[PDB]
Amino acid sequence: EFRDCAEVFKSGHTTNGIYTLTFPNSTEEIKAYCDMEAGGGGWTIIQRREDGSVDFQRTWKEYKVGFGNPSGEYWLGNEFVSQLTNQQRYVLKIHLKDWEGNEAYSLYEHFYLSSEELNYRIHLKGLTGTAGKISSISQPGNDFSTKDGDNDKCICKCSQMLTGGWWFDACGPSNLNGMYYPQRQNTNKFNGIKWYYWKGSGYSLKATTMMIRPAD
Amino acid sequence: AMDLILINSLPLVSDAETSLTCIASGWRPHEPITIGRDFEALMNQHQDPLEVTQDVTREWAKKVVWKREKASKINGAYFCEGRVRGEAIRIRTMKMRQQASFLPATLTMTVDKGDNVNISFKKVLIKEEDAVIYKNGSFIHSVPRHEVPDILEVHLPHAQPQDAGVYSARYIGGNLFTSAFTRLIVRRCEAQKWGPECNHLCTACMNNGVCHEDTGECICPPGFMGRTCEKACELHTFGRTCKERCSGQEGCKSYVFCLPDPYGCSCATGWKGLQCNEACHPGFYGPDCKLRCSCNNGEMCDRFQGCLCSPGWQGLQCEREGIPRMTPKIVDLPDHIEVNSGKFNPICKASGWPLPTNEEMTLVKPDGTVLHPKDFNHTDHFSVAIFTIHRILPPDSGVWVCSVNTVAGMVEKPFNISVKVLP
Ligand SMILES: *[C@@H]1O[C@H](CO)[C@@H](O[C@@H]2O[C@H](CO)[C@@H](O[C@@H]3O[C@H](CO)[C@@H](O[C@H]4O[C@H](CO)[C@@H](O)[C@H](O)[C@H]4NC(C)=O)[C@H](O)[C@H]3NC(C)=O)[C@H](O)[C@H]2NC(C)=O)[C@H](O)[C@H]1NC(C)=O
Ligand SMILES: *[C@@H]1O[C@H](CO)[C@@H](O[C@@H]2O[C@H](CO)[C@@H](O)[C@H](O)[C@H]2NC(C)=O)[C@H](O)[C@H]1NC(C)=O
Ligand SMILES: *[C@@H]1O[C@H](CO)[C@@H](O[C@@H]2O[C@H](CO)[C@@H](O)[C@H](O)[C@H]2NC(C)=O)[C@H](O)[C@H]1NC(C)=O
Ligand SMILES: [Ca+2]
Repeated sequence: EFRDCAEVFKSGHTTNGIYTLTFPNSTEEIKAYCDMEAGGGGWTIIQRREDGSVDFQRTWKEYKVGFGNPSGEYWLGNEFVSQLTNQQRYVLKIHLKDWEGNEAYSLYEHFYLSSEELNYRIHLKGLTGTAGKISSISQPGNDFSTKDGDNDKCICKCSQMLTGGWWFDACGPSNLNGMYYPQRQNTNKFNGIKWYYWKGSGYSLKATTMMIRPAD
Repeated sequence: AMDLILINSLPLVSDAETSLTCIASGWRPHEPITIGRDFEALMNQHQDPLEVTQDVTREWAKKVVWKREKASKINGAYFCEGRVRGEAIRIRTMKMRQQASFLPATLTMTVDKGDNVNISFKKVLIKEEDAVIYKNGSFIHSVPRHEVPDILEVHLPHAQPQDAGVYSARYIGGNLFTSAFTRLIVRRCEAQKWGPECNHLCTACMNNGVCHEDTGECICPPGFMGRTCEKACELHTFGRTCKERCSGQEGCKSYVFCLPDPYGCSCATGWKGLQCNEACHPGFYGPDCKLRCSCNNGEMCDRFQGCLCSPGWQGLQCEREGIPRMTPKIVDLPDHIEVNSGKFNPICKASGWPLPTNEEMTLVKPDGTVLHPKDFNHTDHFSVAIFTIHRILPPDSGVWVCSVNTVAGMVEKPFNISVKVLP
């Protein structure tokens, strides 16, 4: 039935909530969370980071099919996000909330990944937003790395270094998948949820919502 | 009461041998001299036993030499104690790969409570990686690969004392020992103020000398003495009063001196450098030649002493005429004594035109107690300070030292007392 959240929205389903979608050109279904009551309305949360919840340091394959319930935080699964993107043309909006008591987003004009035999290389273009003037996600998208997914450029392994899977450069200005640190421990931490250009290298965000749409 | 002087044979370790030397000049320290890794400062340091053999070029000092090619686990933070009557005294430093990737542009940095400071790092062997700063062995922050400064700074406006330590710098991927070190030293009070609550003024010091915010005196730079450090020692000397000759032929062209923490580690007056291999451009002169000769009537600026005014005039800059000041001399003092257990009144009589005062005159017991005069005399020439000691008994025998320190220099002369017992 429903491929992505836009199709849910246009189907008048305008209500923030969990929905079941189906892979394009296939008969496989992957559940997720749609953010209708939001911006334009109709976003497909590919990830959230609201509290401790379930970790992220997981098998490369786990970051492949996804993990975590969509009720709270989760990752959905690169493969779905990989195909679901080359179908049409999607953007990407990254929104995060800090402890002190602020919040900002970042909007990419176009986003998509690649073949598993290409390590799901990310590609982001046309950057806008309030959380930076420079793409916090390492330009020239690198391969997605994991505990056992050394496909980065550090002469070392950023994943085992920064905890969790992410498009690490030689350990870039970002990693939204890194040890959820509490209120009074949200500073001078390396393996923490950081988006650099909006806070600091030592900051560990309190919230982290990554979501996508096409151009409805 | 305790003149310790740690020596760092070039903090930048290479294929060549390096060493540490903790010299105690003046006092025959009782509590044994220590040397070793200052584990607290640079944390996560590897715990290796470093042999501390004795040195025989100077009267009382232990050394630590890391033999060529063997110099592998030498990076980090070392120090060395002294200990006088129950109290302490330590001097800290660092040892780092000469190679590495960055370079401190200075080993130490002294500031007063509330100075905006810039802990820098010269980028040298640029790699396709990220930058990371590490205080004490703890992570602070990093710099993203594509925008890594040229002179990697670290800004801390209004530095407090608990904000000092050892800031490091390494390209993300690399040993916690391939890092580059540098110490920042903040003192409890602000410039020129010392005190149990910083409500007293420091004995203003010249020739780049720092002031101990615990006592009020200055820790002169290796090359000058005097209550204000205005006195230019013998060319190529060092030591609380100068009685220590820099060894190596070219003056001190390779010694990085370190004094008690309120000061730090600077080259000896006359050399610029990180290894102090460089003499000084004309016009400047102090330690690390941070001193600019503002010699008035255009006099010779000596890269060690300063201005060499014409006869008839003296002054840091020759800005004053007057009878030339002559340092003190502890005159007329026996080498032995032989006294009987009882009321005892030692006396130090000392010369010098800037003439000492009981403020400036002491007598130091062997164990290290400082003793002040009970009554002061005075005369045409020479100051007579009489000390009084309750009941001096046999165990006090040893080597006492009359010590005078005015604004024209410091001087110590020992004598051997031998309290016997009356039948
Ligand atoms: C380099 O910089 C790091 C910080 O970046 C310093 O390390 C931290 O230092 C702080 C300040 O002292 C220290 O905080 C102390 O934490 C302990 C326990 O968490 C508390 O307990 C102390 O008293 C109890 C008795 O009730 C003892 O049982 C503990 O052993 C004792 N703490 C210790 C181990 O010394 C202290 O009360 C608390 N201080 C206060 C009052 O705030 C952190 O524990 C240190 N953490 C780290 C990362 O090591 C480091 O000291 C510094 N190095 C230097 C000296 O420059
Ligand atoms: C300082 O006090 C000392 C000790 O109380 C005095 O020194 C003695 O002076 C007499 C002369 O009055 C000499 O004969 C002795 O030889 C001195 N004692 C010693 C050290 O041997 C002296 O009165 C005082 N000095 C001055 C000049 O005021
Ligand atoms: C302090 O001086 C006395 C002077 O008598 C020293 O005593 C002895 O001096 C003779 C002189 O030739 C030596 O042969 C001995 O070695 C000394 N005997 C002792 C007690 O060791 C005494 O040694 C001196 N002490 C110091 C620290 O110099
Ligand atoms: Ca790698």
